[PDB]
Amino acid sequence: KMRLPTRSDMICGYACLKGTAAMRNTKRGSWYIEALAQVFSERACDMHVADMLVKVNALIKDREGYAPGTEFHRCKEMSEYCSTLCRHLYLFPGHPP
Amino acid sequence: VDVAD
Amino acid sequence: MQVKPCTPEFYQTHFQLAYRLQSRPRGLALVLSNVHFTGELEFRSGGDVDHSTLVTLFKLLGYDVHVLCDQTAQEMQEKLQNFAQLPAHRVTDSCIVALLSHGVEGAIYGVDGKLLQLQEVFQLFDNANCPSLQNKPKMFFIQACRGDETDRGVDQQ
Repeated sequence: KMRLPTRSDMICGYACLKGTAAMRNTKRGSWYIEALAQVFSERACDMHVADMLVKVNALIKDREGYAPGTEFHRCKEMSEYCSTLCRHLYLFPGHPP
Repeated sequence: VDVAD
Repeated sequence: MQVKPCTPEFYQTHFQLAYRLQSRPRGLALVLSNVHFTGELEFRSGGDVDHSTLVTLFKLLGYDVHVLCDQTAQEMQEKLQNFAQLPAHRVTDSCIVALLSHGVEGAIYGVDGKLLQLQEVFQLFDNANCPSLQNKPKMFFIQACRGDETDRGVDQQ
């Protein structure tokens, strides 16, 4: 009979890269969460989760810090995800209707 | 403004 | 915030090459937000918007949402484990865990300024420890720093 590895079928989205800070707007919240919600709500209907995290990556790469007079002014951040997924992960929202 | 987590 | 539904046609043409994802609820989701510290850890201003945004998003994606706020390292471990052991997981198709706090590479802070290792978190939901989720997609979203280095950015040539 087929057995499993100790761990599989996980996907982990990180707000930033190893060694670095993730950025948060004191009013609007975290860049990564803001991007994640905008993409998932827009594209979960027709895009798998790993591909949506790629769209999140695109949004984070483009953003820059607004924090005049401080070391965060114009700073950058890059998100990433690590995957042990073994199939497309579609959330099929609102199906069946 | 933007700050670090 | 509104989530556009998938069409019947998109389902029909994609379900065979995707994880099974049709249970109602789609899974349980856990949103664990740490905003108030003291134990070099600044108040996570705007952390409240993240928490509310994720709770709304996961509900609209068809998840049953559990929320935890301002928890110590030990409380996070115990409650993550309690969540992972819930009976619902056998009849759902997927799981979501979102962790929002300060942190360092590979670990996140409880409000007591102590660390919970992400390896231990993932282990709670693995094939040996969480058999009810075997072969089911498990999503983790980690909003936390992984070091104190600010990325100053670089010019594009």
